Amino acid sequence: MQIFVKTLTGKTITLEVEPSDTIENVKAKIQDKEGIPPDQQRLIFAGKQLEDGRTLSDYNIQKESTLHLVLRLRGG
Amino acid sequence: DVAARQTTEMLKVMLQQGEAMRCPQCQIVVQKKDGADWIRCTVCHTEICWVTKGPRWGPGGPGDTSGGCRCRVNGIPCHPSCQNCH
Amino acid sequence: TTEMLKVMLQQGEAMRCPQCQIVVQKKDGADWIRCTVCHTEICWVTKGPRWGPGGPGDTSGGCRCRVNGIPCHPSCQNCH
Ligand SMILES: [Cl-]
Ligand SMILES: [Zn+2]
Ligand SMILES: [Zn+2]
Ligand SMILES: [Zn+2]
Ligand SMILES: [Zn+2]
Ligand SMILES: [Zn+2]
Ligand SMILES: [Zn+2]
Repeated sequence: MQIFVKTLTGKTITLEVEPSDTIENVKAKIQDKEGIPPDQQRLIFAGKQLEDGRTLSDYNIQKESTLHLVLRLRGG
Repeated sequence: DVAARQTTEMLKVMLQQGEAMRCPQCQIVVQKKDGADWIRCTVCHTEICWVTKGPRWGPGGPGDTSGGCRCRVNGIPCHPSCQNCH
Repeated sequence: TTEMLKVMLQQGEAMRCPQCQIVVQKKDGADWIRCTVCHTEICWVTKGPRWGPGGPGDTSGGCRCRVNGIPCHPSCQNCH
Protein backbone atom coordinates (compact mmCIF):
# COMPACT_ATOMS: atom_id res chain seq x y z
CA MET A 1 0.00 0.00 0.00
CA GLN A 2 0.83 3.71 -0.02
CA ILE A 3 1.11 6.42 2.63
CA PHE A 4 2.05 10.09 2.41
CA VAL A 5 4.53 12.10 4.50
CA LYS A 6 4.35 15.88 4.77
CA THR A 7 7.76 17.55 4.63
CA LEU A 8 8.15 21.18 3.51
CA THR A 9 5.06 23.36 3.69
CA GLY A 10 2.81 22.09 0.92
CA LYS A 11 5.10 19.23 -0.10
CA THR A 12 4.37 15.54 0.34
CA ILE A 13 6.32 12.39 -0.50
CA THR A 14 4.75 9.00 -1.16
CA LEU A 15 6.09 5.79 0.40
CA GLU A 16 5.60 2.10 -0.37
CA VAL A 17 4.81 0.31 2.89
CA GLU A 18 3.07 -2.68 4.41
CA PRO A 19 0.67 -2.63 7.39
CA SER A 20 3.32 -4.66 9.26
CA ASP A 21 6.28 -2.30 8.75
CA THR A 22 7.75 -0.75 11.88
CA ILE A 23 8.38 2.93 12.41
CA GLU A 24 12.13 2.32 12.15
CA ASN A 25 11.51 0.68 8.77
CA VAL A 26 9.50 3.68 7.55
CA LYS A 27 12.22 6.11 8.66
CA ALA A 28 14.66 3.97 6.67
CA LYS A 29 12.51 4.41 3.53
CA ILE A 30 12.48 8.15 4.17
CA GLN A 31 16.28 8.17 4.41
CA ASP A 32 16.57 6.21 1.14
CA LYS A 33 14.21 8.64 -0.65
CA GLU A 34 15.06 12.02 0.98
CA GLY A 35 18.49 11.72 2.57
CA ILE A 36 17.43 12.50 6.15
CA PRO A 37 19.14 10.30 8.79
CA PRO A 38 16.60 8.32 10.83
CA ASP A 39 17.93 9.76 14.11
CA GLN A 40 16.88 13.18 12.87
CA GLN A 41 13.35 12.09 12.00
CA ARG A 42 10.32 12.41 14.24
CA LEU A 43 7.11 11.07 12.65
CA ILE A 44 3.64 12.19 13.75
CA PHE A 45 0.24 10.69 13.00
CA ALA A 46 -3.09 11.91 14.37
CA GLY A 47 -1.35 14.09 16.92
CA LYS A 48 1.02 11.45 18.31
CA GLN A 49 4.75 10.97 17.95
CA LEU A 50 5.38 7.47 16.63
CA GLU A 51 7.64 5.01 18.46
CA ASP A 52 10.32 3.24 16.45
CA GLY A 53 9.29 -0.26 17.52
CA ARG A 54 5.57 -0.14 16.83
CA THR A 55 4.05 -0.73 13.40
CA LEU A 56 1.69 1.07 11.08
CA SER A 57 -0.91 -1.43 12.31
CA ASP A 58 -0.49 -0.51 15.98
CA TYR A 59 -1.13 3.14 15.08
CA ASN A 60 -4.08 2.32 12.76
CA ILE A 61 -2.23 3.79 9.77
CA GLN A 62 -4.03 2.65 6.61
CA LYS A 63 -3.73 3.27 2.89
CA GLU A 64 -3.55 6.93 1.83
CA SER A 65 -2.92 8.00 5.44
CA THR A 66 -0.70 11.05 5.91
CA LEU A 67 2.17 11.36 8.40
CA HIS A 68 4.02 14.56 9.23
CA LEU A 69 7.81 14.57 9.29
CA VAL A 70 9.55 16.85 11.80
CA LEU A 71 13.33 17.29 11.93
CA ARG A 72 14.85 16.87 15.40
CA LEU A 73 18.28 18.50 15.30
CA ARG A 74 21.07 18.96 17.81
CA GLY A 75 21.88 22.46 18.92
CA GLY A 76 25.34 23.71 17.97
CA ASP B 1 -9.62 13.16 8.84
CA VAL B 2 -9.82 13.68 12.59
CA ALA B 3 -6.21 12.56 12.30
CA ALA B 4 -5.22 15.59 10.23
CA ARG B 5 -6.77 17.99 12.72
CA GLN B 6 -5.15 16.35 15.75
CA THR B 7 -1.76 16.74 14.03
CA THR B 8 -2.42 20.33 13.04
CA GLU B 9 -3.31 21.08 16.65
CA MET B 10 -0.24 19.33 18.02
CA LEU B 11 1.99 21.35 15.71
CA LYS B 12 0.24 24.56 16.68
CA VAL B 13 1.00 23.83 20.32
CA MET B 14 4.63 23.02 19.55
CA LEU B 15 5.02 26.32 17.71
CA GLN B 16 3.34 28.29 20.52
CA GLN B 17 5.51 26.69 23.19
CA GLY B 18 8.69 27.29 21.29
CA GLU B 19 9.37 23.59 20.80
CA ALA B 20 9.32 23.81 17.05
CA MET B 21 9.48 26.28 14.22
CA ARG B 22 9.48 26.35 10.42
CA CYS B 23 12.85 26.57 8.76
CA PRO B 24 12.79 30.13 7.36
CA GLN B 25 14.33 29.05 4.03
CA CYS B 26 12.71 25.68 3.17
CA GLN B 27 9.72 25.64 5.56
CA ILE B 28 10.16 22.17 7.03
CA VAL B 29 9.24 21.90 10.72
CA VAL B 30 12.38 21.68 12.93
CA GLN B 31 12.91 20.99 16.68
CA LYS B 32 16.10 21.60 18.69
CA LYS B 33 17.42 18.82 20.91
CA ASP B 34 19.96 20.17 23.43
CA GLY B 35 23.01 22.30 22.71
CA ALA B 36 23.30 26.03 22.13
CA ASP B 37 20.90 28.67 20.72
CA TRP B 38 21.21 27.70 17.05
CA ILE B 39 20.74 24.80 14.66
CA ARG B 40 21.56 24.10 11.01
CA CYS B 41 18.72 22.84 8.79
CA THR B 42 19.50 19.42 7.33
CA VAL B 43 17.52 20.03 4.17
CA CYS B 44 18.87 23.40 3.10
CA HIS B 45 21.84 24.10 5.43
CA THR B 46 20.42 27.40 6.67
CA GLU B 47 21.65 28.47 10.07
CA ILE B 48 18.73 29.19 12.40
CA CYS B 49 18.79 31.36 15.50
CA TRP B 50 16.69 29.39 17.96
CA VAL B 51 16.46 32.03 20.65
CA THR B 52 14.76 34.50 18.23
CA LYS B 53 13.13 31.70 16.12
CA GLY B 54 14.43 33.14 12.88
CA PRO B 55 17.33 33.12 10.45
CA ARG B 56 20.82 33.70 11.85
CA TRP B 57 21.98 35.48 8.69
CA GLY B 58 20.84 37.33 5.58
CA PRO B 59 20.74 35.86 2.10
CA GLY B 60 24.53 35.94 1.68
CA GLY B 61 24.85 33.18 4.24
CA PRO B 62 27.16 33.07 7.30
CA GLY B 63 28.69 36.50 7.88
CA ASP B 64 25.89 38.39 6.17
CA THR B 65 24.37 40.72 8.77
CA SER B 66 22.17 42.48 6.18
CA GLY B 67 19.44 40.24 7.57
CA GLY B 68 18.91 37.72 10.31
CA CYS B 69 19.16 38.26 14.04
CA ARG B 70 22.38 40.36 13.89
CA CYS B 71 23.61 39.03 17.21
CA ARG B 72 26.43 41.26 18.51
CA VAL B 73 26.36 43.79 15.69
CA ASN B 74 27.43 47.04 17.44
CA GLY B 75 27.88 44.85 20.52
CA ILE B 76 24.19 44.09 21.08
CA PRO B 77 23.09 40.49 21.62
CA CYS B 78 20.12 39.33 19.57
CA HIS B 79 18.15 38.39 22.71
CA PRO B 80 18.80 38.87 26.43
CA SER B 81 18.84 35.10 26.98
CA CYS B 82 21.22 34.34 24.08
CA GLN B 83 24.37 32.43 25.16
CA ASN B 84 25.57 31.38 21.71
CA CYS B 85 23.53 31.56 18.49
CA HIS B 86 26.71 31.21 16.44
CA THR C 1 31.87 -7.52 -16.92
CA THR C 2 28.17 -7.58 -17.84
CA GLU C 3 27.43 -9.77 -14.79
CA MET C 4 28.97 -7.22 -12.42
CA LEU C 5 27.14 -4.42 -14.23
CA LYS C 6 23.87 -6.24 -13.58
CA VAL C 7 24.70 -6.22 -9.84
CA MET C 8 25.73 -2.53 -9.77
CA LEU C 9 22.36 -1.62 -11.29
CA GLN C 10 20.70 -3.95 -8.80
CA GLN C 11 22.58 -2.29 -5.91
CA GLY C 12 22.35 1.34 -7.11
CA GLU C 13 26.04 1.80 -8.12
CA ALA C 14 24.78 2.40 -11.64
CA MET C 15 21.61 3.86 -13.13
CA ARG C 16 19.97 4.18 -16.53
CA CYS C 17 20.43 7.46 -18.31
CA PRO C 18 17.18 9.44 -17.94
CA GLN C 19 17.22 10.48 -21.63
CA CYS C 20 18.73 7.52 -23.52
CA GLN C 21 18.29 4.67 -20.96
CA ILE C 22 21.83 3.27 -21.42
CA VAL C 23 23.66 2.09 -18.27
CA VAL C 24 25.64 4.85 -16.54
CA GLN C 25 28.12 3.87 -13.79
CA LYS C 26 28.74 6.00 -10.72
CA LYS C 27 31.47 8.63 -10.76
CA ASP C 28 32.66 8.42 -7.17
CA GLY C 29 32.71 11.82 -5.48
CA ALA C 30 30.57 13.51 -8.13
CA ASP C 31 26.94 14.54 -7.76
CA TRP C 32 26.60 15.13 -11.54
CA ILE C 33 27.50 13.08 -14.58
CA ARG C 34 27.31 13.85 -18.28
CA CYS C 35 26.11 10.83 -20.25
CA THR C 36 28.83 9.57 -22.61
CA VAL C 37 26.30 8.60 -25.32
CA CYS C 38 23.61 11.29 -25.44
CA HIS C 39 25.55 13.97 -23.44
CA THR C 40 22.59 14.79 -21.21
CA GLU C 41 23.26 16.11 -17.67
CA ILE C 42 22.36 13.66 -14.89
CA CYS C 43 21.86 14.48 -11.21
CA TRP C 44 23.45 11.41 -9.67
CA VAL C 45 22.63 12.34 -6.13
CA THR C 46 18.86 12.24 -6.87
CA LYS C 47 19.23 9.63 -9.69
CA GLY C 48 17.37 11.68 -12.23
CA PRO C 49 17.73 14.29 -14.95
CA ARG C 50 19.47 17.49 -13.89
CA TRP C 51 17.20 19.56 -16.17
CA GLY C 52 13.94 19.64 -18.06
CA PRO C 53 13.68 18.99 -21.82
CA GLY C 54 14.91 22.48 -22.64
CA GLY C 55 18.43 21.61 -21.50
CA PRO C 56 20.71 23.39 -19.03
CA GLY C 57 18.88 26.06 -17.10
CA ASP C 58 15.43 24.61 -17.73
CA THR C 59 13.96 24.06 -14.27
CA SER C 60 10.61 23.03 -15.71
CA GLY C 61 11.93 19.52 -15.00
CA GLY C 62 14.98 17.97 -13.36
CA CYS C 63 16.10 18.19 -9.77
CA ARG C 64 15.81 22.00 -9.53
CA CYS C 65 18.88 22.27 -7.28
CA ARG C 66 19.28 25.76 -5.73
CA VAL C 67 15.90 27.06 -6.87
CA ASN C 68 14.66 29.30 -4.05
CA GLY C 69 17.86 28.49 -2.20
CA ILE C 70 16.92 24.82 -1.65
CA PRO C 71 19.45 22.10 -2.60
CA CYS C 72 18.09 19.14 -4.55
CA HIS C 73 19.09 16.69 -1.78
CA PRO C 74 20.60 17.17 1.70
CA SER C 75 23.80 15.41 0.60
CA CYS C 76 24.28 17.37 -2.59
CA GLN C 77 27.52 19.30 -2.75
CA ASN C 78 27.41 20.35 -6.37
CA CYS C 79 25.22 18.83 -9.09
CA HIS C 80 26.05 21.71 -11.50
CL1 LIG D 1 22.96 30.54 6.80
ZN1 LIG E 1 15.65 24.38 5.74
ZN1 LIG F 1 20.52 35.12 17.27
ZN1 LIG G 1 22.37 35.60 19.76
ZN1 LIG H 1 22.15 9.19 -22.22
ZN1 LIG I 1 20.56 17.68 -8.37
ZN1 LIG J 1 22.04 19.36 -6.22
